[PDB]
Amino acid sequence: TGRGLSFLDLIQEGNQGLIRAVEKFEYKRRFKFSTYATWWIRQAINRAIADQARTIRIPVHMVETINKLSRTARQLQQELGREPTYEEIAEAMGPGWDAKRVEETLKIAQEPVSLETPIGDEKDSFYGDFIPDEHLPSPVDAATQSLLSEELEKALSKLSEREAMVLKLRKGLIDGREHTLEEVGAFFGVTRERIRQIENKALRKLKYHESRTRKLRDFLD
Amino acid sequence: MEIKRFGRIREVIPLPPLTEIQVESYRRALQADVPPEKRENVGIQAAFRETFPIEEGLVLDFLEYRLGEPPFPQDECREKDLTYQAPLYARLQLIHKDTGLIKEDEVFLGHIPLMTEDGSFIINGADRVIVSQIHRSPGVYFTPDPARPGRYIASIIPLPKRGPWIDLEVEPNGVVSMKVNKRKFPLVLLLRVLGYDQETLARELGAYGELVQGLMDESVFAMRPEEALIRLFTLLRPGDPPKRDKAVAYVYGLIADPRRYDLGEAGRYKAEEKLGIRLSGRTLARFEDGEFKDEVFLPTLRYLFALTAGVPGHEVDDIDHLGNRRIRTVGELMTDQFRVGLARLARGVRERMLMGSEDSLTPAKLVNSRPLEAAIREFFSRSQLSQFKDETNPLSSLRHKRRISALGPGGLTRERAGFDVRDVHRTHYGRICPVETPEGANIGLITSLAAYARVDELGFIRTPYRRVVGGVVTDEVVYMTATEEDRYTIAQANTPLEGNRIAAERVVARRKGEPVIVSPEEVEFMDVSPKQVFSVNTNLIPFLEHDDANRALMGSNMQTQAVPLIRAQAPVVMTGLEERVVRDSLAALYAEEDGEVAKVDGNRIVVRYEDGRLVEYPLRRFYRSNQGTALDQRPRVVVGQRVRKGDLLADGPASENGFLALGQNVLVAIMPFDGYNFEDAIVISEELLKRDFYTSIHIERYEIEARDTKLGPERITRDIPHLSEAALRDLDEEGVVRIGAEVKPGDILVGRTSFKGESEPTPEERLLRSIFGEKARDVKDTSLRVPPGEGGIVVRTVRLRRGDPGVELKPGVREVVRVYVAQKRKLQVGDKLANRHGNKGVVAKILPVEDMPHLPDGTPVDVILNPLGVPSRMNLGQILETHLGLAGYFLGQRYISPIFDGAKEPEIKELLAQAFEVYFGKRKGEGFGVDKREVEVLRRAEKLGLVTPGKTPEEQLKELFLQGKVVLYDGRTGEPIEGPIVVGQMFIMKLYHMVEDKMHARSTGPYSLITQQPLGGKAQFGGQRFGEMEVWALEAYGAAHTLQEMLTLKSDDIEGRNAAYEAIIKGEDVPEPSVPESFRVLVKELQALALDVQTLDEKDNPVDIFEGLASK
Amino acid sequence: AVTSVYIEDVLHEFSTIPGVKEDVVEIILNLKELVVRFLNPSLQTVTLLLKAEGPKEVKARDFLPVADVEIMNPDLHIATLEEGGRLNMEVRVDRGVGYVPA
Amino acid sequence: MVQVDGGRFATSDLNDLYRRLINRNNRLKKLLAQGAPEIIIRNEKRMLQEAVDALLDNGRRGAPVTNPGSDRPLRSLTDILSGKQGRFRQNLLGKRVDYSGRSVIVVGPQLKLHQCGLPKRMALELFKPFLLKKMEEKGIAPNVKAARRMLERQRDIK
Amino acid sequence: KEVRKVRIALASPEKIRSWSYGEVEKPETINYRTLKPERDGLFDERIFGPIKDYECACGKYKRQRFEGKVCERCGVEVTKSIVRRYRMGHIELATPAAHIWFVK
Amino acid sequence: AXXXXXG
Amino acid sequence: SDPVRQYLHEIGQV
DNA sequence: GCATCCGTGAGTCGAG
DNA sequence: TATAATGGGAGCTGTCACGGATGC
Ligand SMILES: CO[C@H]1/C=C/O[C@@]2(C)Oc3c(C)c(O)c4c(O)c(cc(O)c4c3[C@H]2O)NC(=O)/C(C)=C\C=C\[C@H](C)[C@H](O)[C@@H](C)[C@@H](O)[C@@H](C)[C@H](OC(C)=O)[C@@H]1C
Ligand SMILES: [Mg+2]
Ligand SMILES: [Zn+2]
Repeated sequence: TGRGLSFLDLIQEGNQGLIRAVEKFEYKRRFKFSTYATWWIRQAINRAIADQARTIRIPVHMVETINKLSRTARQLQQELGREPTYEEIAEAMGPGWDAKRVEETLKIAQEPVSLETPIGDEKDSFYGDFIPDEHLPSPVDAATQSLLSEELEKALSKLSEREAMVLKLRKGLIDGREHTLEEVGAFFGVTRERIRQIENKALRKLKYHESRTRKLRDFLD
Repeated sequence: MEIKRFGRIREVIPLPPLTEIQVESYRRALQADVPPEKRENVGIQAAFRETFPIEEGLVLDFLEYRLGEPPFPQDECREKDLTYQAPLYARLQLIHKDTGLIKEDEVFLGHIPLMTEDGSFIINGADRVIVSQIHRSPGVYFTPDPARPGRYIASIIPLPKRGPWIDLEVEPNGVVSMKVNKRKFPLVLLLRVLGYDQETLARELGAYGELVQGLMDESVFAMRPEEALIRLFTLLRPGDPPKRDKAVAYVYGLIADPRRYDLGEAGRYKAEEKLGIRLSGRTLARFEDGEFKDEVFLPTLRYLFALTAGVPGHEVDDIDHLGNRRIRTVGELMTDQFRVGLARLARGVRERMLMGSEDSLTPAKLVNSRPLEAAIREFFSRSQLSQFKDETNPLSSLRHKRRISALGPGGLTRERAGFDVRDVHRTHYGRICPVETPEGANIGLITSLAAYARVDELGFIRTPYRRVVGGVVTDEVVYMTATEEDRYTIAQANTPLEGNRIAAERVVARRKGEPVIVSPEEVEFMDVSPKQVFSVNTNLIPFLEHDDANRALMGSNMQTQAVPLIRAQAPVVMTGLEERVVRDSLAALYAEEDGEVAKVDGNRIVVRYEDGRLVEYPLRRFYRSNQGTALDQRPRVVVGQRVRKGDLLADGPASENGFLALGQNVLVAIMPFDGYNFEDAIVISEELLKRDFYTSIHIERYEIEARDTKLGPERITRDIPHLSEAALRDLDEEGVVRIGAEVKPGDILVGRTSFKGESEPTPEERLLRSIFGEKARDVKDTSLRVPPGEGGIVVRTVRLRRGDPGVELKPGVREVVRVYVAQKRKLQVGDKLANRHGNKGVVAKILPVEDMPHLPDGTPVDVILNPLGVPSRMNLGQILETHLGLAGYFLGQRYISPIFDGAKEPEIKELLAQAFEVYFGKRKGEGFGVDKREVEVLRRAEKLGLVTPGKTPEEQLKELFLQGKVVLYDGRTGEPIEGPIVVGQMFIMKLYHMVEDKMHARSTGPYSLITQQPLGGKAQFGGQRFGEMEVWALEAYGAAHTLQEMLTLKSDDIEGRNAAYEAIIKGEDVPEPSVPESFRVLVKELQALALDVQTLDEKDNPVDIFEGLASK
Repeated sequence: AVTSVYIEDVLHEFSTIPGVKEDVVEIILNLKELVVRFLNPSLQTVTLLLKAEGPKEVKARDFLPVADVEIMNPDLHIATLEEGGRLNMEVRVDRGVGYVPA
Repeated sequence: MVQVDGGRFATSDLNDLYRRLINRNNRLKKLLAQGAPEIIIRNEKRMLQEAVDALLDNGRRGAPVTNPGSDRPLRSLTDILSGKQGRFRQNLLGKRVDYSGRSVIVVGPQLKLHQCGLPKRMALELFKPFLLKKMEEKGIAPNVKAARRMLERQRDIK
Repeated sequence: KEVRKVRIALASPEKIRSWSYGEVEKPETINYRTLKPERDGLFDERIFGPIKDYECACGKYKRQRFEGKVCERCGVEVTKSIVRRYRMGHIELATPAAHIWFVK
Repeated sequence: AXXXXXG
Repeated sequence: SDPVRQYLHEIGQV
């Protein structure tokens, strides 16, 4: 009990172990059933505890390493009368273990925390209430992206429709993806050198217009 | 200046050390200075004694323990965010019964936090105070049955979580029932289990009204103790097989087990005194010679039937009586958790004894310290009784340590709390303050220890009383419990005395709290002082007798909220308690012995004593308190100065020359002013900001971590993408802002760059990138910046780094940088001021000096209070304080007027007369007669019946000045205020509610994860909450579109809010809002509940609000 | 009135100088009350220099004299300096009207 | 399941409840596949029902399911909907809203009945989009973004 | 259309299976190393949706030009990641279980 | 702590 | 009521 | 018909 | 994979104010 699994869960996993024991048992050895059963029961329970109790699942060997690290650290703290540093644990774990390895192991062993954990005396505060959502774009960012699209359409209309469309196909404003010189050249019916040339002059005219009005400078962050 | 004291009351004994509750409790618990063999059985010693020995066969036994020395000093602990604590070592011996093998070893049990000198703790770097808890004392009580008037309920209560309550009741059917774990069963059965036979109960209980026949059952005595025991076990444990030894074990665990069921020593004594018996152990029964023996139940049943019969000398109990309510102090709570942890340790020890190598085992291999450590740590970090220290001023801490809470573990829950619990009991007298408590939900649940009150070893609050023998009042003092107080006749402290003899024929006294007028022959005891009736905060209110109890409460509470000012002064009218409060809070620095002062520095004071030794005292300077107020000490002495024992050396925070300074003494005029003081608002003079009255330093801490990521490391650097030299101006080489630079909102305190999340550039970004021909950098600017509304000067920077000596952080963290910013806050409109009498208000106007109402000699007033605040509130203390303050203004002297013994009217009038001489006679000598305006005002006052007609102008001006009123000229006009106005010095404090902290506004900002709604709080730059009631408001106004905006456009309608913002910045009206995201979340949650939520049209044909994204 | 203060080895107002009893907050508080008379009508600003050390009580007199500038209150206390206590100041006094906060 | 500022993960209790459910279920499927006795399958089924119960309404029947090393009940769907902190009362009939603020009140005597004193900074932040727009309407800024970046710092205010 | 009504009723197991974009066969949440959803787990992108807008799990199709296209290799549709708010999963019980609400 | 704001 | 007690009873049968 | 048991309610913003 | 080992622990206590369901 207390190792991260419910009493009944432990019981059921131990039952699975018992079943394994029954199917693998040989009475010819003149051993009582308890002796051979206990091994498989303990094995199944331990496997369950290792494969379950973590919200983010960790491989069983890794869990073994982590628990070994914990026993080591606890021994060291019992001998030293203080919490061991990373270096002391590293030295105590033998060769292959430096401070960085101990730290990375501990870090990788960090369990998640509940979003419903209260921050206060009353029922009012939840931890998750303080967590900003970074995913959905802010109204400001959205409006700035919109004004960007509009200003780019402003500067692309100052070109001829051909060069504007070549630039638009090359940077992928149309379908969202960038075509090569061969594809825009095959679509416009010219050579790749020619399509790259009109892309060059389009971009250059854009550079001139930008050096002139300076509308697109503020969007560069 | 001369401090003149009033009052005829002579205090026999001074106030006890105020923190003694905390310090003595904890000291008593630890016994760290007591050698192991000399330790009494108490506290952690008692915990060890309870837990050990452990059996099952191996045996692990306890010898002694020891507490070592702290690995780090207090200050260092505060800085490194550690816990101030001492190692706990325990000497144990493992013993094999058969083998006889004995192995002795000292095992390390982890750490126990140490209490600092001032009676606080340091937990994880933060100062925390453990608040003592009030509860129902263990024992035996008898209380009237609510249903059946003629009957009663007997209750047997042990210590909290020390085992179950037991209810003995006489049932309607006549049988006496016992309730345990919510199970009613006939008490007769248990009596048989104890070994009682019908004869014994017949002779013991026979004398009564034949209630005993209800205890008489033939089927019960027809079975021996074993059979009765198994019967009871079958009754209390359905489904559990009734094995003999299991039944004995369970019933023993419920009744006779000291390790499980424990009355307090208080419960022991109280049960003894109540039932008139003597207890051997602290349990209700025993297991002796294989059977069970009864200590308690029979005396209890006896007393019960004796109460039912009406037998004289038997009475019910008041559970609100302070003889029946006790206090669990720091030591008891900590010891309780220690005992729990130790129990867990024993469970683990046995579990480890069963398996494992049976030959080689040591106390080290058996014992795991983890449960004990986790227990103690749980107590200090997460317990509701472990509280973040109140550091606002020293009085805050001192009061915090003296707090008595009915809440917490085993304590009451509010919303469950009735009126009877919150009431002031008659026995509160001298013990718990009748005044100081909260106004809100916690009222009466949280209280304060009285000034002279003490807590005994049993945990009961005691108050001192002087012995009176034959009308002679001795100097012998006796501290009494409420139960002992009830036994005497106690005279009041203000009753007249000539020498040691009572000088009155009729003296006022108390009998069981009831007021009675008796003769001096009848007086057994007499009150030590009026001071003992109240708390420390309440005792700081002068002229308290003139204040209604409620406003007294308000002022009392409000003093705790006083902010330390750079110029802070002691009150002109004190209670005489102003010095002790500073001395006990350990704010001020004092002199240990007589001697000469060698050195005086701003950072230090070096002192040579008579011992010839040089003792150096360092000064705490501009440290940040828990509440952000600046706590700093300043030296009050000079080089070479001779100082006796106890002389002042350094002046603590909120302290002036050893006296408690919570604010300024300002010259106030009480008159309405142009509606600016309307409804408790206050008007102040700009001359207060000019001379820096009410100016306070505040320090705020900013913290940033650079860690290791799977996308690459974060780093503190001065190199920040897309930023100018203008923005990096105040940043040093490492990227940390320099000391002394002024920082404003938007500035960079600490530069930081984080590797960008994997980013697919949007086509517009790619095209723009091609246009300007600039590489998109791999890192982005995460730098810690000054929050909105914040800012000040940078007074400190702390940098910790992994790979640096003595430095190890939490896993994954490379480095931690802290920046301390101090700001000097003047007074400003919106700040809160208050006096000690419960008058509180916000400064609504700061007038230029020329607008301010002034005296004839050209002296303007600092503060204009509104008179309308006085009458409804009924606090007259401020008036008297003001009058005596005026006197003290012109005589250049302060006063001490103790509560209930103090300056009365006539003496104040004399002082005001002298003051008038100084204020006027000078003027006459200066060659200036009475002003025309003063004539007009004198005509007015003459009509008001204020002055006697016919007198000379000087005489009438003196008559007014004596009533505490003067002639006042309006600064805008020059014309006099038609009436005379009350003007005088008043002591006013600046409370910690400051507009600079509270003001916040937002257009758009962060949104929550699931709800997609604006975050709460100013710190999060979130929005205000528009709640059900605000919605009701808008509905009643019938503003539909406003409400719809609140519900949709302003919050949680994504497309709607984005569109709205874009529209507004474009200059377009806001679009029609759409479905709020939280309703979509509702729908999906309901689907997760296996309920189908369909939004239809009028055609009952489904409408899809998810726009197809949720449908295959 | 005095509009500015610089002390050597002092970064900000909140700091304490070794050998000096008064904290910088208090020193500036004392400097506020300094009365500086200008004899010249055309002189808009003056920087007073103070250099002091050793055991002594530094008063207003200790300011290095400037032409057409007179201190009207020479007895005004500034600091209390201990043995080895060293104070070096440059204060800026200006002509102005009314009350202008820092 | 979200990574907070410190690089640590924070998650909802519904994940633990769902995990309980899934684990007990799968174990039941394997116990059935292997033909375990009754008194085993029975126990498993019972625990499955109690798992589903804990998920939908927790602490409704019997003891509430708690996380390891805590006395705190886990938050189930029923808890998410109902209650003062519930979805309806907290997030539906009421909300935290934008373009809002708060501060201390002080009496203006001078105000006409229809007026209120509003602090400058408060108003600036409250009305901010409008201010950007009117800043682009005049020559104070070339465009919106410029105006916003201009208002961001306090020493850039004019 | 305009929404004039809101209906609530007991969902059939078939309807529940109709909502679901897949079954969660594993208790797993995310991987202890890659910090990405597991297969057939509570957070799996196969079922509930893509984490990045218009980008599949493996990263084979990164653009809006593919819309509704389910990657063959990673089995993840490319659409607006917002769908992760809208898409129900399901768990298929071995034994029927009584809805607590209707029982208690 | 509540009422009209003692604490 | 208590699932553990119930299972221990059922186990206590065989 | 009348005692008794089990579940569900018990103020608002603010900071935390 | 084999000495034999065969039924668990912690409860947790000063609210009413009840509503409708259930019980001699
Ligand atoms: C850890 O306890 C927390 C709640 C536990 O839950 C509860 C259920 O149990 C208690 C206990 C056992 C108490 O005695 C409380 C108490 O006396 C309060 C207010 C509470 O609500 C109390 C609470 C609970 O709400 N009134 C006061 O103290 C007043 C008369 C003076 C002091 C005021 C200052 C401002 C505080 O002292 C402050 C510096 C800080 O210490 C507390 C706010 C602390 O917050 C933290 C961070 O420590 C609270 C108490
Ligand atoms: Mg190594
Ligand atoms: Zn793919």
